[PDB]
Amino acid sequence: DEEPVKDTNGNPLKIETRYFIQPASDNNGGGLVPANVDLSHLCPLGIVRTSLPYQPGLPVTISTPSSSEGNDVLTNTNIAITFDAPIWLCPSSKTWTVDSSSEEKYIITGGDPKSGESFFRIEKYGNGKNTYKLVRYDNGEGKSVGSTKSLWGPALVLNDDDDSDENAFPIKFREVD
Amino acid sequence: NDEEPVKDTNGNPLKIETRYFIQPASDNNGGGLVPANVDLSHLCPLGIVRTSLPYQPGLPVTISTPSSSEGNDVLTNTNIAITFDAPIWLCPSSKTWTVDSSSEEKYIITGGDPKSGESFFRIEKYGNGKNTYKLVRYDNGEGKSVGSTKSLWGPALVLNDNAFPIKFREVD
Amino acid sequence: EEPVKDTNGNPLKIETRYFIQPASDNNGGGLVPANVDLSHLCPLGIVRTSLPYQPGLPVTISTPSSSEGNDVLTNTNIAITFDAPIWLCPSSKTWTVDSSSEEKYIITGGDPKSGESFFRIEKYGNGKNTYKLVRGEGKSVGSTKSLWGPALVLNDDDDSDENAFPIKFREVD
Amino acid sequence: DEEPVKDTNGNPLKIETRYFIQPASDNNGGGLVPANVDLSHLCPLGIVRTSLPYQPGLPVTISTPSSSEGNDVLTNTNIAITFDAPIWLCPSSKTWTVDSSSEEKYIITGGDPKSGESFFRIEKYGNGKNTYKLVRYDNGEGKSVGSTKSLWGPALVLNDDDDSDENAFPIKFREVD
Ligand code: CLA
Ligand code: CLA
Ligand code: CLA
Ligand code: CLA
Repeated sequence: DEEPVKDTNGNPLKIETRYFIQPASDNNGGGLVPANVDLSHLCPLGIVRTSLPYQPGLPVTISTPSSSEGNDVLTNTNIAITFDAPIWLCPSSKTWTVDSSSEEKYIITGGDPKSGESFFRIEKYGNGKNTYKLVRYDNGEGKSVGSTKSLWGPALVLNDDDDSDENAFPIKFREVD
Repeated sequence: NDEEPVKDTNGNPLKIETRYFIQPASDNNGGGLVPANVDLSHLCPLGIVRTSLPYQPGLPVTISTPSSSEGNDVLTNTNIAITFDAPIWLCPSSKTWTVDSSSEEKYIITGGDPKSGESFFRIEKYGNGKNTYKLVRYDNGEGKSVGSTKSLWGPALVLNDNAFPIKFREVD
Repeated sequence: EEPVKDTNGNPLKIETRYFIQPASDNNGGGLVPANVDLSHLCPLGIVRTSLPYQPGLPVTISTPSSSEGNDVLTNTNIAITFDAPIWLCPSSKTWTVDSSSEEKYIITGGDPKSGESFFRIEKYGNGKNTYKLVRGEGKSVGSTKSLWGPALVLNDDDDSDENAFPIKFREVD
Repeated sequence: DEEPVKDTNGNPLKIETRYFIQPASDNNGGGLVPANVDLSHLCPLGIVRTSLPYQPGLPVTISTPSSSEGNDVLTNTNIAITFDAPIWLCPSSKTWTVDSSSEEKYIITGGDPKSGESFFRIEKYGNGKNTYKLVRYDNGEGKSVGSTKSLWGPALVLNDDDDSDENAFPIKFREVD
């Protein structure tokens, strides 16, 4: 719970800083971007892995509840992920959160920055360096963020647990300058 | 006062909780009024636009009467609420018309509370044409009528800061 | 070769706007242009709208033969073309079978004068003014689940009204 | 002419090589991408400067009609530009050409890289290193590629002249590793 998260260059992640959250896994597409999960709703937005190979993803900024790391972002700690964008087609926030009414638990936008529903934790994934997985604790239980088939491709969804990395969607943080 | 029954294209009095297409008075170009984005900055909520396809009737609405319980006739000059009727909705808000108070155009949009003063309009006779009306809203004192402006897909209803004449066509 | 009839029992005339509407148990409305998948926006497929009161997009009918008056008779090569004041794709509003793909989607952009877009309208079941499309005449037009909903597709080597998409024509005015 | 076109790293451009064609005028946006120019047609596609800050643009590969200078690309020489993508929503080709039928003379996709109607010329552009501009040839006169306001943003159009860089949309080429 004390090992600071690092970007693709091995440097410590910092808040108020832009990063591309890119799949560490299957290198046959691009980064994570907003997109609707299905044709039932266009808002709020889900999180997909773009199929276009050199599209980096839409940048995010990592926020922190209590000044206890100055600007640093530590592992197994409460953080909030917010897409950074000059344009937003939905009347809700860009902060990540979970769709509880979704009977599939898609990771969606619209979450509240300071609220606890938008809380996620970054854990080390497997053994690759600077590689991680995301995990949320809805009501005490720990579940890792995975992915599932959606309209536009694989969309981030909450798994039933965090017992093993097997179902986790591995990610890396690439600094945007 | 003055409060007479609003009538549909067949001259029949309007009934609450009944589907009607709201269509522009003159059957010139386009079809009925439908939900559509007004610009490229937002998908939701939705504006009210006249479709340019000539045989599209428009998306039906139901009318509810806020301040009244007096039979099932909709009357002119009486607060009423307008709600689109559809089996599906792509936005995370209601199908009720209201005013986009915070837009320099005062677009009429979806997502209002059918029981809040925000979503109340009054139907008044328009010009000569029989069974022709206009929608009017009161910020409270003085009333402004619903007109239109050009938007992404076509004319979009806006609160006039002439009115956009409409008629009601019973569904089926 | 008896006349195809609309919902009023009137025979269809060529170059007259008609709504093609699903002659079956009714969840949705008429046939309209829509994209079949996320791989292409153009050309367009034929999809049944899920909205209750959407008539469908209008279509006109044309005949390769020019000696049967203006009557659109059953079992006679005809060309179905969407009628609209605007079109967002480079090709034609005429229906045709996507020669190549799996489900042989019926698509837009055909040549009303080419035999590539000729269809046949024939009686469907022992009903009233209910038909189907076939393609001299042998493959029946059925449907299959697509992006927006049922999309028209040509069926394999069969015409029996078991896997055919039931339709009625409603005159527009 | 004989001089080589250089990418952002000052290296010579090569054929069959993916590059991002990025605007050199501002930092108020991202690279060049396919987008429809107006609501009248979805296909073919125009070339628009995306407003999203970190979108690099959709890669393009450069081709030479002639089988002369191997895989080299030199200024003042005839070349065709073609988008590179595993997905394409329009029937037509990914090759750039001029829409001679529009009053705006929008640069659109669907051209024939082998036909002279898709050929363009990369020439130097005023201030800054490795900065260029594109010019097309009517017959005897050159017309630089500029841009005009379109539905989704600045769209490339064929200018009137090439008397100055004044109305030319400057670009640079960034190799897509
Ligand atoms: C509100 C609805 C919404 C929807 C529908 C989408 C949908 C999509 N976005 Mg997201 N996005 C949104 C809001 C939305 N976005 C917002 C508010 C932002 C902040 C501005 C972004 C930022 C963003 C980024 C940074 C990226 C995406 C990308 C994508 C695409 C990912 C799948 C893919 O790789 O296909 C492969 C790609 C294609 C088939 C070409 C897509 C062309 C798009 C731009 C327009 C399509 C137009 C038209 C409506 C076609 C759909 C028809 C419909 C019937 C299916 C997908 C089309 C990624 C992408 O690939 O963009 C091009 C990407 O890199 N989006
Ligand atoms: C979520 C956002 C949303 C948006 C973007 C729209 C947008 C639109 N709607 Mg509304 N609608 C919505 C939600 C939405 N709708 C909901 C929730 C309902 C209830 C279920 C409806 C019910 C509805 C009806 C009943 C009707 C409309 C119609 C229309 C069109 C009116 C303008 C016109 O006449 O063009 C003329 C038509 C065209 C140019 C062809 C239509 C093309 C559409 C289907 C797709 C465009 C997407 C394209 C691939 C990407 C380009 C996007 C552009 C901004 C660059 C316009 C495209 C009218 C229409 O004509 O529909 C076809 C109409 O009759 N809508
Ligand atoms: C070029 C691409 C294209 C595409 C993708 C579509 C797609 C669609 N059309 Mg078709 N259409 C087109 C061209 C196109 N059209 C042309 C050129 C014409 C002639 C002008 C028409 C005429 C037409 C008619 C007359 C009708 C359709 C309708 C429909 C809808 C049928 C499914 C349904 O019942 O949902 C029900 C409706 C909804 C789920 C809400 C959708 C509202 C539409 C208007 C806009 C959606 C925009 C949204 C932001 C797209 C993003 C998707 C995301 C995955 C990227 C579907 C959305 C039917 C319809 O229901 O229209 C509303 C209908 O009646 N279209
Ligand atoms: C077929 C029609 C088509 C159309 C309509 C577009 C349209 C667009 N493309 Mg292009 N594109 C296409 C085909 C198409 N594309 C193809 C075949 C490819 C190769 C696969 C691409 C590859 C591509 C790339 C690589 C990129 C684009 C981008 C964009 C956007 C640039 C403007 C901008 O900066 O907005 C700023 C962004 C927004 C307003 C939010 C993005 C919304 C997108 C994802 C969906 C829009 C559909 C929406 C439901 C309907 C409109 C609603 C209205 C209220 C806005 C614009 C939305 C750029 C972009 O910004 O992508 C996200 C970009 O980087 N496109």
